[PDB]
Amino acid sequence: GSSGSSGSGEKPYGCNECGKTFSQKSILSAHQRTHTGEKPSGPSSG
Ligand SMILES: [Zn+2]
Repeated sequence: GSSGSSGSGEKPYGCNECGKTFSQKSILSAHQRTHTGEKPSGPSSG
């Protein structure tokens, strides 16, 4: 049947880090670059 969960193919990428989506990685990767080094704003936990 499905033999693979593939939607339309608009935003196959996602920044789990925050929970966003992107059309292509090239764009996401960069968006994740800023994410790096997540400092504890409130609750000190990883
Ligand atoms: Zn993100």
